[PDB]
This record gives sequence, C-alpha cells and structure tokens, in this order.
Amino acid sequence: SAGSIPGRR
Amino acid sequence: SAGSIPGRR
Amino acid sequence: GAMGSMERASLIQKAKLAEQAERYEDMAAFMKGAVEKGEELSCEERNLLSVAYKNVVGGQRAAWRVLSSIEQKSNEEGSEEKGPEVREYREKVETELQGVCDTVLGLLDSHLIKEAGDAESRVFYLKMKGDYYRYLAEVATGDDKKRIIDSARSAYQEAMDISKKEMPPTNPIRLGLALNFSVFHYEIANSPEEAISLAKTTFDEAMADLHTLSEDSYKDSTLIMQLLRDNLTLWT
Amino acid sequence: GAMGSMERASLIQKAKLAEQAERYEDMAAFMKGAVEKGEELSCEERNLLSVAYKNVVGGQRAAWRVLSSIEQKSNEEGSEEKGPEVREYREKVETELQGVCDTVLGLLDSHLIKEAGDAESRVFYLKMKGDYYRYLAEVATGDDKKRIIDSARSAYQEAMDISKKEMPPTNPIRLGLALNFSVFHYEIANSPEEAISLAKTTFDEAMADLHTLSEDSYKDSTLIMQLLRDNLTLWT
Ligand SMILES: COC[C@H]1CC[C@@H]2/C1=C\[C@@]1(C)CCC(C(C)C)=C1[C@@H](O[C@H]1O[C@H](CO)[C@@H](O)[C@H](O)[C@H]1O)[C@H](O)[C@@H]2C
Ligand SMILES: COC[C@H]1CC[C@@H]2/C1=C\[C@@]1(C)CCC(C(C)C)=C1[C@@H](O[C@H]1O[C@H](CO)[C@@H](O)[C@H](O)[C@H]1O)[C@H](O)[C@@H]2C
Ligand SMILES: [Cl-]
Ligand SMILES: [Cl-]
Repeated sequence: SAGSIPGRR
Repeated sequence: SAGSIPGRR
Repeated sequence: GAMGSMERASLIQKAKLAEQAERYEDMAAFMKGAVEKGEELSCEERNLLSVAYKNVVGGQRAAWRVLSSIEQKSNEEGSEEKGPEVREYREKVETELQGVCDTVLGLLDSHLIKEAGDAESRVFYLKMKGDYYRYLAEVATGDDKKRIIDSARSAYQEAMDISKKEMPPTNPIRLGLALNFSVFHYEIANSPEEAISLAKTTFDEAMADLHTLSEDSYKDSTLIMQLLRDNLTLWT
Repeated sequence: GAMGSMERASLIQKAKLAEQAERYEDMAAFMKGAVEKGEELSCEERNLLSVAYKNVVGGQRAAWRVLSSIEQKSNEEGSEEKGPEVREYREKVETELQGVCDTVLGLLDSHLIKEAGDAESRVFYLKMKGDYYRYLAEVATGDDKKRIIDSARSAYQEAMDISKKEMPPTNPIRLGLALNFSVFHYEIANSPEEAISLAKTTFDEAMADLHTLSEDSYKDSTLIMQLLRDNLTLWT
C-alpha cells in the first residue's frame, strides 16, 4: 500500500 | 521480434 | 517426482492459484505433476500447461538475448577483454533454458502426444513440440542445429496437416499454429517468403470463415488474426 | 556454498549481468557468494545486494498477498469449502519468503553489521535488517510476532540514531530509512500518527538542507522526498 525504498522493478 | 502465441504475461 | 504425493485435482487447483500469484515456475511444476499422473489433459488443462511453461521459458529467453547481445558486443573490435564471465553466465542461462525445453518435450513424448487422438489435443501438442524445438534452435550452434530445426519443422508440419483437414480456418489453435510456424520460417529457417505467404493465406482464409461464428468465437479468432497482420506489417 | 569456487570480482560482474537480464534470483545468489568471501562491501556492492534481494522478496510478497486474500475470502460466510489447497500453497510461498528473509538476516549478522563502522555502511545494513524483519512481521501470526516486530523496530531505531548524528538530512540512505521506518509505524506497529510525524519531519528537514547540494545530489534527495510526500498524501 505505502511506498517504501528500494521498490520492485 | 515477431509475435508468436502464447506470449509472455 | 516431488508432486507424486499430491492429488491430480489439487495440482490443477494450485496451478490456477500459481497463475493468479504470477508464480510461473510453481505453475509449471504443478502442471508437470498433473501430466505425470498419466491421464489425458482437458482443454483447460492443456492451456494451463502451455501458459505455465511459456512464462518460464520466456524469462529465460529474454535473459539469454540480453546476455548474448552483451557477449556479441564484447567480441567486437576495440572492446576491452573482460574475461570468461559473460560467456559463462550466458551458458548458465542457456543450459537452464535447454533443460526446460527438454522437460516440456519429454512430457509431450511421455506420453501426451501418443494418447492424443482428437484434433484439438493432437494439434495443440504438436504445435508445442514445434515451439520448444524452435526455442532450442534459437540457442543452437553445434553439429545438431540442423537436426533441431528439422525437428521443429516436422512437428509444425504434422500439426499443420491435421489442422487443415480437421479444423475450420478460424479455429484458434489452427491460427496460433500457423502464426508460430510462420515465425519459425522467418526467424529460424531463413524463409521469409514462406513466412509471409503462410501468414497471408492463413489470415485470408480465416477472414472468409468469420461469418459462421458467434460473437464470442469471432472475438477469439480475430484476436489471433491481428497478430498475423502485425507480423505481415513488420515483414513487408 | 555453491559460489565458493568463483572469484569475488566475477561474482560482482555476474550480479551486474543478472540485473541487466532481470534474473534477480541469480543476482541474489551471486551477491550472497560475494558477501561470503568475508570482505566488506563497497557502496556499489551494497546497492547490488539490496536490489537483488528486494526483487526476490518482492515477488514472494506479492504472491503471498494474492494467496492470503484468496484464503481470507474462502473463510467468509457463504464461501464454498474447497479443501486445504489454498492454505497449503500460501504456506509454501510463506515458507520460501521466510527463508529468503532468514538468508538476508544471516548475511547481515554473519558478519556485515559487525564490521560496518562508517555511517553509510552501518545505517544501510541496519535499515536492511529492519526491512527484512518487517517482511517477516507481515506474515507472522504466532507467539513470536511481537518479538519479530520489536526486532524490526530495534534495527530501524539504531539506524535512525546513527543517521541523525552522522548524516545530513538530505542523505538518501537517511531519507530511505526514515521512509521505511514510517511505513513500519503505519503498517506494522499500528502507529499511524508516528508514521505521519516521522514522514513530515523528515521531509521538512530535508527541504531545508537542499540548498547545500549540487544538482545531482538534489535530484537524488528530492526523488525520495517525493515518496515521503506520496505517503503523506495517502495517509492524510
Ligand atoms: C499450443 O499452443 C497454444 C496456443 C495456440 C493458440 C492459443 C494458445 C494458447 C492460450 C492458452 C494462451 C493464449 C491464448 C488466447 C488468449 C489467444 C490461448 C487459448 O485461449 C484460451 O486460454 C486462454 C488462457 O487461459 C484464455 O485467455 C482464453 O479465453 C481461452 O480461450 C487459445 O484458445 C489457443 C489455445
Ligand atoms: C538499505 O536501503 C537501501 C535504500 C536506502 C535508499 C536507497 C536505497 C536503495 C537503492 C540501491 C535502490 C533505490 C535507490 C535510489 C534510486 C532511490 C538506491 C540508491 O541509489 C543508488 O543505487 C541505485 C541502484 O543502483 C541507483 O539507481 C542510484 O543512481 C544510486 O545512487 C540510494 O542511494 C539509496 C541507497
Ligand atoms: Cl555463471
Ligand atoms: Cl503447495
């Protein structure tokens, strides 16, 4: 739901 | 290059 | 095999879950287990088998093409020597791809094709045999490349002969076989004119049979017809 | 391990090829081999380690969420009994995901964290430790869920303390740590107000430090700042 880093490519 | 069937999803 | 203890119906159920989850290696392993139960596959089950392995080999083929392009560039004039690693890793991916193709061909030979009597099953499996020999041919470079190509051609040709006798020109299996055999001609067999002729004739004969179809069948057939048209536009 | 016979430099080279080929399981295996050589990792190498495992676990997490949603629906009133298969397959994917998280945590504990003295390495690894305990927490339901959550919180907190003392507010590692710790608060720890406060303070303190940066550093920091803003917009 929320954005995290790294993300999926 | 050319299209075949099935393809990748 | 590792799926030997799982019920056939449970393997099919899990193959469907794996598809929803985009877990194509699992999907393929479940479908391999289902085939190895020894019973014929239904139309839906054949489709699951095809989708699962196409997604697996598709990732391998895409990776192989990336690595082969890097390897080709490394062998150009002025390119700095970087050691054996690109070749090694291309070979690793290649060997894995070949193993998947061999697995599919093995399921077809033991014993899906020999038990397939209806045109819809037999053409489907012979097309698959052509496709996976075609993927082997894409990476072949040794004394057996010609035999691999001829194995792909032979499977496609038997499928073509049956499909023309037993299926209408709009049948989606017949259309997809023709599409892929045409790609074989263009990309593998160095026969672009045959590829173009096959795609054109297939498209035109399907066009002329659309009037016989329901709305849903029409949508199914015209989808594949558009792929034929796309290739013709690319090739001419 | 299976990479024990391959040179460190060759493992790094192949990890880069695997990334280009979108072969993330291979990439992760090469990077695990590189870590197991026992030397510290450079900044670029840490980034490769992070990207490889994030892509692997990301596929597993997405699959787990699909399967868990199907399983939850199956347990609703009026849903037909379909047997143990959905639970079994969710458990299979879960166990695989846990194995990847345990592998990452094992590399961090043996011995990346203990040898990491510079803030850029130590914060990076402690953030990773928080992240992979967070992924374990997402699937946990037993007597150890609270301890898993506290392990994620403890790793993130140590990373936060170091980052605030040793890094500028625009440092991308500091920003990404804050972003992910805020997601932990919102999604894992049932602390949306803490999540929002952390994201806001982080964003504002970074804004105030952008004037010190080059154009390239500015682009790097503002990218992550936008992710903070996106979460704030979602959460408020
Ligand atoms: C051995 O070579 C198999 C291919 C020959 C043509 C094509 C082949 C493969 C697949 C299974 C995947 C792509 C498509 C459709 C979307 C073109 C199908 C199938 O389509 C069936 O299965 C797919 C997937 O479940 C569904 O989306 C369709 O609704 C269904 O009709 C279609 O009827 C024939 C079997
Ligand atoms: C342990 O948590 C690691 C994350 C903390 C924040 C972020 C983290 C992970 C990665 C490696 C992947 C996403 C990004 C960028 C694109 C946001 C980076 C990295 O960015 C570096 O590496 C990526 C990938 O090679 C490059 O695209 C960037 O140009 C490079 O600066 C950036 O400096 C910090 C390290
Ligand atoms: Cl290799
Ligand atoms: Cl299972």
